[PDB]
Amino acid sequence: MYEQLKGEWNRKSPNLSKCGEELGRLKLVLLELNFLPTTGTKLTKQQLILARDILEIGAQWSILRKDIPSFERYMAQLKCYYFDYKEQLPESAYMHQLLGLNLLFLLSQNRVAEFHTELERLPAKDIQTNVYIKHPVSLEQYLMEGSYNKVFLAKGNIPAESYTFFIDILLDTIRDEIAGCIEKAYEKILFTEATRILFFNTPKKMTDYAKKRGWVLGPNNYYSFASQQQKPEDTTIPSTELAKQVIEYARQLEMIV
Amino acid sequence: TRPANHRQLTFEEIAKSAKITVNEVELLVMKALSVGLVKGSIDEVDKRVHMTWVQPRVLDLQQIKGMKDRLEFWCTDVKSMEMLVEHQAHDILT
Amino acid sequence: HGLKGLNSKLLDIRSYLEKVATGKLPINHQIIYQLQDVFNLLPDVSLQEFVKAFYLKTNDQMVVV
Repeated sequence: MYEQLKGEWNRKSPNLSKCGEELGRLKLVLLELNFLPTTGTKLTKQQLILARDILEIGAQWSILRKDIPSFERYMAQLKCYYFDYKEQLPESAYMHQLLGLNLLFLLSQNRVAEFHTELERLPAKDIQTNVYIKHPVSLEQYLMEGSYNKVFLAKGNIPAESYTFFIDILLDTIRDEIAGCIEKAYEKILFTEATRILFFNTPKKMTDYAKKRGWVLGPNNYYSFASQQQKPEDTTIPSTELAKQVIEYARQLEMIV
Repeated sequence: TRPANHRQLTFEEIAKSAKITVNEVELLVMKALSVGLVKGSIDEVDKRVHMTWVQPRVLDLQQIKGMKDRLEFWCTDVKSMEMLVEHQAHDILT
Repeated sequence: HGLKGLNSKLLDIRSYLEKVATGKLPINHQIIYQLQDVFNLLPDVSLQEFVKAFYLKTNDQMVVV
């Protein structure tokens, strides 16, 4: 029953229009029943188990079309199906890898606190196995180490782990946080770290990242003549400001009487 | 004429002021300082003055410094801060 | 000092035109400039070199405070 949603599984979605039709039929499934208003009627929850599989493939389509807001809605919905108590829910091969894909996605949106929250989210998966889950946890160790040093290793770690679209997102989320350092003439080459943005000693491809918006991100002084960083410094003129702070604290000690 | 800021000036300006060579002014500023008509503090880093007591024979122009350029305007600022002390501790004033 | 001291200085600042208009003279009574210059023992503007001393008055203010 509820075909087309499960009907196109063999032809996943070569056409983006098929994904749009799938969304409309999924909306009709929402018309039939809410995602999980209550834990009662486990048979309706069994129908939702079929829905989980179509959503899991649908999330892969969202990554294939690089959807962000729709993917966010689908990812939250997939997490809610895992949220459902549904003890009857069977182990899903799609579920294990996609939770790992979600862990990689958290790195893409720079939700570092959430990334550890996801590492916590599957303690039994993390244990030692779940190689799909393992690649983002290894990437997390690399990320605190600085993804730039091991980014080449991370890129070649798996040619295909069902993360082929996700590794493209990982290339998109290459860290440029190393930008707060001297570069261009003063450092000249930062290719030694191996991050894609600072990779390449001086060619136009390196120049495109290096001289983007004039200089990498583009705010602040030009890196070639940059004084190491913003170099804001501090002064003892604040004593007058501290005198203003002194008025408030001292008056209060007297105010108490 | 200049209190602080512009009062501090380069040795070369004093060299022009004493109509003497800049190398000579290193020797010359000391002679001018020696007269010590007015007690002050003098730094020879740039021969900047930033000195203490001075007696002007008369004030320049219409005493523009004496108006909101220096005096009066600062006094207006103080009373607003005095009001801030009152606001900070109105109950204590009683 | 904030208001009454300002008021006497304000009378002289008004006098720059008002002393010309009705006062004996803005440029008169040596002490008008001489005493004011004595009051301006501190420079009155910009660098000042008083609370901006840093190594001097500022460092001492912290030790005593």
